[PDB]
Amino acid sequence: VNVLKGVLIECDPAMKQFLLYLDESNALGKKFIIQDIDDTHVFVIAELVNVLQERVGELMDQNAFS
Amino acid sequence: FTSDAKDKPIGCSVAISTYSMLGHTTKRSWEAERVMEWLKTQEWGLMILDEVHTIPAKMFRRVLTIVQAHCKLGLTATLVREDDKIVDLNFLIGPKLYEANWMELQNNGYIAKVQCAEVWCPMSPEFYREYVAIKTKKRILLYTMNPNKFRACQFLIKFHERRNDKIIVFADNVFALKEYAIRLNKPYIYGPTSQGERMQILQNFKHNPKINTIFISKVGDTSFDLPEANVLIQISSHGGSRRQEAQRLGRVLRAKKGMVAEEYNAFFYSLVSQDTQEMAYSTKRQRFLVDQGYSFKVITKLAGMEEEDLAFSTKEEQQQLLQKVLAATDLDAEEEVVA
Amino acid sequence: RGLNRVHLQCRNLQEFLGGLSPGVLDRLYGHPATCLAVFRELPSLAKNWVMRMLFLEQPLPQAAVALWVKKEFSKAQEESTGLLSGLRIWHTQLLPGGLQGLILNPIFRQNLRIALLGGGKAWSDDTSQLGPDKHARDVPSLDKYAEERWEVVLHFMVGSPSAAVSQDLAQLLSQAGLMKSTEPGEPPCITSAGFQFLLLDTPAQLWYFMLQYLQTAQSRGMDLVEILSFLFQLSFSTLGKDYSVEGMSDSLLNFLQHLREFGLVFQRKRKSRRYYPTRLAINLSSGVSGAGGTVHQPGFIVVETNYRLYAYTESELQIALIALFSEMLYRFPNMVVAQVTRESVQQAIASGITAQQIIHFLRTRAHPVMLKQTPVLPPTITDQIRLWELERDRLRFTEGVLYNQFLSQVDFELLLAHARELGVLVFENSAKRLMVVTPAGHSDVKRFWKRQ
Repeated sequence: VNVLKGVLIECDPAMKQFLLYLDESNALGKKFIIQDIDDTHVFVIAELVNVLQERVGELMDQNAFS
Repeated sequence: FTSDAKDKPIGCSVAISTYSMLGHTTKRSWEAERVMEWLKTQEWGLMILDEVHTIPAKMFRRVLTIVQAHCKLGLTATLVREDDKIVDLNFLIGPKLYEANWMELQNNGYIAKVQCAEVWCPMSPEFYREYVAIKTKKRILLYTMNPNKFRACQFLIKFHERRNDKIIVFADNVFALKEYAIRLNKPYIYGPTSQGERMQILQNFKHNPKINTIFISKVGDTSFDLPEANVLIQISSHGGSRRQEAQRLGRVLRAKKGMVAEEYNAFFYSLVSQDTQEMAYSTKRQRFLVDQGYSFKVITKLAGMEEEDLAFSTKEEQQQLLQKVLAATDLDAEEEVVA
Repeated sequence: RGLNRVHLQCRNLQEFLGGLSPGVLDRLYGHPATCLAVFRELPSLAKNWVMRMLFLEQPLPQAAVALWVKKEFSKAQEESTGLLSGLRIWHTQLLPGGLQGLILNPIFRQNLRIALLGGGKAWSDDTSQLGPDKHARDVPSLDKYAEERWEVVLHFMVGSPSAAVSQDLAQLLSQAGLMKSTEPGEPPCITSAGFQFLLLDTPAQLWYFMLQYLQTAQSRGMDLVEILSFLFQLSFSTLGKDYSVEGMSDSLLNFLQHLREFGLVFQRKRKSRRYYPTRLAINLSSGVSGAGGTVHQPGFIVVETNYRLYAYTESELQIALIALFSEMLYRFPNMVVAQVTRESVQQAIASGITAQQIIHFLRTRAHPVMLKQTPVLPPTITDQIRLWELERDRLRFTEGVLYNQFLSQVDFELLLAHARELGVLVFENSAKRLMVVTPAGHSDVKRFWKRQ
C-alpha cells in the first residue's frame, strides 16, 4: 500500500530534473522513479538503477557535445 | 585603398589595402579600374602581410602575381595557419625569420601571464527542463542565462572592479548580453550603437578610470576596434575556432601595470553550464590552452558568490528571467551575428 | 548497483586486531616482538603513555592519567585511549574506594619489558652456532628475488605470461575478491578492489594481501597468532643475517612455503632449515610509502602540467598500470610517454578507482626531479583528476524502504518518531509526509502501520 522497498537516489537538482525527464521519457525502457521526495533525493526501482547509472553516464557525456 | 572607403593613389607612399579587393576575380568597381590598374602598375619595394595566416592560396597567389614586390614579409599570430591544409604557402614568402617565445614575453612582461579559468556552473532544474526539451538552438540562452552563471559573472565583475582591473565582457547573444549589461548597469556595445555613443563608452573606458567593465557583442570575435583590457570573460564558452578565441583573448588582454608580481596580471574567464553542449568547447578550450602552454583552472564557487548581493537570488526573479528567455524567439536566442 | 561502488577497505593493524578476542590478543602478546609491533603502530599519544606506565603495577587513576595531556589535546588523547582500551592494552582496575585505576595487560607489559631487557627467552632468537651457509645469498639478490616474486604476483593479476604461481595462491587472489571469477577456469580478471590494490603501494598491498591470507588462514587451518608472531619477528629481523626454521610447526612450514614462494623469505631448498628474510618482510608493516618518490626506491613518472606523463620505466607491469587511467602515446626504451585524459580517467573511475588512488599512485612513483617542491603533482592536474570523478560520482545510490502518503501528519510524526526511536530514519520530507527507513525496519514498520 504505502510501503515500497527500493533505492534512495541522491542527486543534485540538475540531475533530479534529468531523472524526472529520463523517467518521463521512459528512456531506460521502463519507468524507474518511484517518487520524487526532495530536490536532492528520489526513490527509484532498484532493477533500473543498474541501467540508469550507465545510460545517465553516457548521456552526461553526450550532453557535453554539440 | 579598400572599397569600404575613398582612396588616394595620387602621391601615395604607403598603400594599405585589403586582400579581397586585390585578389578579385573581376573588377569590383570603376574604383578597381582606378586603383587596381594603378596598383598593377606600381612596384612596391616591400609587401607587409598582417593576416597571411588567414589568406587562402588563391587570394595570395593572385596578390603575389599582381604586385610583384621586391620584398615580402609575412606577419603571423601562429605558425599553423587555418588555411595551411595540404600546402604550406609560407614557402612563397620564405623561411621563418623569428619566433618570440611565450616564456620570454612573460618572463619580461611583454605579454602578461593570463589566468585562464572556466566557471562550470551547475544547470538549474528549470533550465534543465528547457535544455533537454529544447533540442533546437534556442537552447543557447538556457546555458547562457543560468542564474549561477549570472551571479558568478556579477561577482567576478564587481571583484575586478574593486581591483580596478580593466575588464571586457563578451557573449554570443544579443538578448543575453543586453539583459546582463542592463541588469548589471554597465556599458554594452552593439552594431546599432552610433560611433559617438560608442566612443563615449570607449573614451570613458580607455581613459576615464570610472568605467572598469564594458559589454561587447559577438562583433568582438573580429576587428571591431576593441579597446584594451586586463580581464576578459566569455559569458558563453560556446564559440568558434579555438585559435580565433585565443587570437581574441590576446588581442584584448594587456598586462596590468605594476601587478606583474601577483599570481597573474591578466585574466581570462569563460562561463560553462555543467551537463551542457558548452562543456565540450570548454574541454577543447581547456586542452588547447594547456597545449598552447597557457595556465588553466576551473571555478565552481568562490567567496562572495553567495556572501554578496547578486541577482536572481529568488525563485521568482529566476522564473521571470527564464520566462523572458522562453518568451524570446529563436532569433533572440540564436547566435549573435559577427560583423 | 543499489549502493556505491565496491571499495577496498584498507584495515590497518587497529581495525584488524580490534576485532580479535582478548585471549587471542593475550596469546599474541605472548611474544615480545608482537608487543613491539603493536606498540610501534600506536599513535605517539599512546606510544608515550604506554612507555611511561610500563614500569608500574599500580592502577593509576583514569583522571590523573587523562590530566597528563593539555586541555586542547586531551580530546585527541581520547583517540589513543579508546584504542589502547579497545585493543585490550588498557584494562581498568579499581583503587581502594572503587576509583578507576588503569593497568596495562601484564602479558603485554612483561613482553615489552622482556623486549627492552633480558627475559626467559632471548627475543626467541638464536644463531644455533652454525657457520656461513652454502650458496650464500646477497642482500641485493634477496631484494631482487623478493621484487621478482612480488612482480610475478602482480603480473599474474595483470594476467601477463610467465606469471607462475600456485593455484592455491591464484585461488586466494580470487577468494579474497581481487581476481574476479567472471569466467570458468579463472582466466585473468580483476575486480574494482583488485585494480585499487594494483594501484596501491607495496607495503599497504602486502599488508592487506596478508590480511586476506590471515582471513583465510584459519579457514586454511593455519595458526593466526603463530604466523603473526613469526611475521613480527621477521619484520624485526636483519637482511644479511641468517635465521633457522628449527622448531617451526607444520602450519608455519606451510606458511613458510607460501612465504618463500611469495618471495618474502629465501631458502637454500624448500626443505632447508636456515633462511634469509627479505627486505619486503622487514618492511612489512602498516605504514606509508611517502608523498613523493619512495625513500627506498625513487619514482620514475615525470608528471607534467600539460597532463603529459614521462615515466622513465621499462616495467611492462608499471606501464600497463599507467594504461588503466591514462592514454598512452609512445613507447621508448628507457622512458614511456602517456597523457591523462577524461576518457582514460573515466575508464578508471568506471572500473571503480578513486581519483585519490591515481594521485597517490603517481605521487609514490613521482620521479625525484619532481620533488623539492611542496606539491609534487601540479594543482591543475590534481584538481582535474578529482573533478573528472566529481563530474560522474554525483549520483549516490542507497537501498532503503519508503514510507509515504500516510493518512495524516500524525501518522508521519508518529512514524518519524518511531524512525527516530529506532534510529532507522534515512531521510524524510515533512512537507509531503515522506519517510525513508533502513530495510531492516521494513517488516517492523509495515506491520506497525496496521497498528500505529
